[PDB]
Amino acid sequence: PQAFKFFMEQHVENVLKSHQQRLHRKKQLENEMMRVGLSQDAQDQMRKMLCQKESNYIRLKRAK
Amino acid sequence: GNLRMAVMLPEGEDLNEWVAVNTVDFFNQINMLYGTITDFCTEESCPVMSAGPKYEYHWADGKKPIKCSAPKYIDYLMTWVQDQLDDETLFPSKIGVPFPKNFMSVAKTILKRLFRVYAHIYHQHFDPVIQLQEEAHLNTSFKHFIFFVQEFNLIDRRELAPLQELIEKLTS
Ligand SMILES: [Zn+2]
Repeated sequence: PQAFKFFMEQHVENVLKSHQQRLHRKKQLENEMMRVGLSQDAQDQMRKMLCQKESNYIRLKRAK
Repeated sequence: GNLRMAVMLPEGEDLNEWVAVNTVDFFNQINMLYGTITDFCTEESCPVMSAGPKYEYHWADGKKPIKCSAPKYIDYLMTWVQDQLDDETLFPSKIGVPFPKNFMSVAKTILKRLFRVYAHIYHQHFDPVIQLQEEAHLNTSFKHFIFFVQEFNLIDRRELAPLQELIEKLTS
């Protein structure tokens, strides 16, 4: 009885918090990237690494 | 809150992965949802799986239809989708493994049948749904489901017939 209700109550906050957390991950990354003067190649490279990190995380989250 | 922003595909994120995750999520939601109403769809309440008298649902798709009651249809549907998610050749669990080139097909299929669950619940068992405070949670789950589906056009609109009653109403 309660399970579905609890889960659904917490789910919106959950997924929205996930969204903003990912946004902040990216923004934090490029914020540190702006300082210390890396070249465009490294930028794109580590960008791809970030995307791969996220995809990996959600895939891992999906199962156990 | 609003989910239009959330359900969107992020930069660099593979579509099939996103779809897989969300599909699994909605699958769990629906699973618990029917898990709370399983005592009410008793095959005497729902002799045939149908989204109301007009909109009727058959398991297989024609030459001709075959008898399909609701508890059978749904019990199966759960078992089936579970088998699909556990299929490593469709839903990989290791990062090195890529999706099959036919993923979006069974994605659209699964999501379609999940919507069919949403439909039987919204129509046939709307009354016992209110017997416990639950309509809000259902509205939320279904809202997220529809926002996602629409945002990526994963179910034919002709299929979304028996619930439009709230669809356009919910996306105010
Ligand atoms: Zn029923």
